[PDB]
Amino acid sequence: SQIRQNYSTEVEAAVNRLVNLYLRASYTYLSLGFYFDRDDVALEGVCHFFRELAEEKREGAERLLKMQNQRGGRALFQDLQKPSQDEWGTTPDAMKAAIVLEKSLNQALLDLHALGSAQADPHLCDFLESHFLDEEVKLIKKMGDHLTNIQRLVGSQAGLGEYLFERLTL
Amino acid sequence: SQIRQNYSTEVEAAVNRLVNLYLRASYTYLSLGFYFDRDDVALEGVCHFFRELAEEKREGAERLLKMQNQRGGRALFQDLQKPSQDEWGTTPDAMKAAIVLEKSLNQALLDLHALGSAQADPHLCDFLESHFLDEEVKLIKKMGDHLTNIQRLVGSQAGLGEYLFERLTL
Amino acid sequence: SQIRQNYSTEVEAAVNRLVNLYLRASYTYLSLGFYFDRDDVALEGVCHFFRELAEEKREGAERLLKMQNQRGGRALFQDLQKPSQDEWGTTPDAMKAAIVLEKSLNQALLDLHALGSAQADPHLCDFLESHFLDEEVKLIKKMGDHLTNIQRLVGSQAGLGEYLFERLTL
Amino acid sequence: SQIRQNYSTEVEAAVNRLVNLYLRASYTYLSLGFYFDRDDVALEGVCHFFRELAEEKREGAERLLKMQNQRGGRALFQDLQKPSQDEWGTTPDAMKAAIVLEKSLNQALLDLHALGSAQADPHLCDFLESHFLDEEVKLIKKMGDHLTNIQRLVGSQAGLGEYLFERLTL
Repeated sequence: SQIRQNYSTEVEAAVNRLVNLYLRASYTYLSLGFYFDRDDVALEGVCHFFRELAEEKREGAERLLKMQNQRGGRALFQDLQKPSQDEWGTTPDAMKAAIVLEKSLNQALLDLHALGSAQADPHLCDFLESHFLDEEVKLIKKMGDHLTNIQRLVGSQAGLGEYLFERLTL
Repeated sequence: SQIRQNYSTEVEAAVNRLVNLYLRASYTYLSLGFYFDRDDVALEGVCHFFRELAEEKREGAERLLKMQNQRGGRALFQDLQKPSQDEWGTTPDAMKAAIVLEKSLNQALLDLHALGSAQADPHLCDFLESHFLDEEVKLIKKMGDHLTNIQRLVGSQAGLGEYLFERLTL
Repeated sequence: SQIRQNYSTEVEAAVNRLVNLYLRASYTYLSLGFYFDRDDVALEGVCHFFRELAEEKREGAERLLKMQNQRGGRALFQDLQKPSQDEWGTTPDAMKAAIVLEKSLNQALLDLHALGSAQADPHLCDFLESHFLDEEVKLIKKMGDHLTNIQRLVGSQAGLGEYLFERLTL
Repeated sequence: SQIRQNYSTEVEAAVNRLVNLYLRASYTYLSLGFYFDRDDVALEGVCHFFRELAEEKREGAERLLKMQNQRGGRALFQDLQKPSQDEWGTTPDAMKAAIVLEKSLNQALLDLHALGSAQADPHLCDFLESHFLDEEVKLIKKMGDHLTNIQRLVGSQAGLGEYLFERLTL
């Protein structure tokens, strides 16, 4: 309360939820990464792609937690739900799941921004714009590009297509 | 449609128009630059000033086109109207025309921002602020400074004033 | 008129037309480049190839404009017609369109050279030979090579062929 | 006669005349340069400009003489006529005289090229194009630029205009 200024309880709570969403996405990417590292899947390029995203999402959560404290809010942690799947199929299946996941994070950021706008919290709005919004847009475009390329390949010859993509793109 | 999210058809269309405006300004500056390179005009400093702006405006158009694709919109190109004049008069005449042109681009950016705000598109709003708005303000101030200096000189002795400005300022 | 010497009004006008043709080719390549940058097309190698040609054609137009002024002629700008297509199909379709475009520029250069010869303007003839003719021949050969390679690939397996070409040649 | 091949006696003679024209232009520029070095004229920038041209024209004559021997022709030297004037007036007067002189050299080059074309001597034609034609065009444009600038200055205030041009342009 000593430093808190123009920071609504509604934004404070939403921020805590967003932290949980980012940590859950990070957990999800950790599962995806290790699945492609399995000897009966063995696509190193995909394993690395997803393991790098797990780190990025974790870093996003830490940035939000730092902001929470900077504004005088209080971080509250909740249980982290296990990933939705235990096995992730093939490369196209995995990339599709990732795009859906990212679109859900992006929507949560947009909703939080709308809330900040309604509450008249310009610091929050700038923070999201400067560290999250552009990052999400660029990432989603990249995934879209990948999906297109994977689909053009696995339409031709599945096994061969997955290998070429992992070797030449990732 | 695979990556498109929170990107209205109204903004998509406005973006395409803005691209056309930037390319037309670039074409205009190309004409201005080469006019001052004429043997019967011969003011190298002015030629370079305008040719550098032609490049800047072209780069602005390319940045908008990249953004269009990043958001999942589709670029549509239209004819580019020739510059409004074939001959540009003297330095003060040319600088006045340039300021008018820039103010028109600035207004188009402001209108697009207002549209993005009404549509609740925070990525668009940040993109304009971060890459266009400040750039325009700084450029317009510079042109204003130039105009003031050129006018103080050509009020004294026209031919002599134009030469001194080109030699000592540009 | 002070510096103008042995520079016919017929060549002066033809030069202005050629400038318009080069700027239109540049505009065309800009459209081609951004089309391959679309998330539902996504062939970075092709995007870069065409975007590099847009720059080359623009530079050709600027070289002609500089020459115009050096000879004492006057540059006159016209509207730039939008590219002939909004969507460019697949890699082979795009490369075919590009070859047709280049052959048309090459013919315009040849016609201008013939005009210069008829007018007895050796400076013009050398200028074209030294900066345009060899450049066009080398470029057209390269495109021919590409077409042959793309066709040998997409005859086998289309999607797979386009990906391999973009990854291994471009 | 041992090495001579496809080298007409008409071109051989014309080459000898051209050598005389270049040496005479060099002599003319030497006079112009030293005139501006006079204590009662004293414009160092102009002195240097003309003295540099005297060297360039001399080098042009030596290049022609080397070519003459390379083709198996025989150099024949004639008297060199003194410059047309002993005193050169002011900067604008001198620059005007120089432009007239250059246009006369350029015409002689064009006439020689026409002769080479009629004689079907492609080596001569390339030699002129590669070492003289573009050089003349660029130089004449520069002089045109200077004249324009000098005239805009001396229209304002003569003495002051000549000084500024010499200080800021040359």
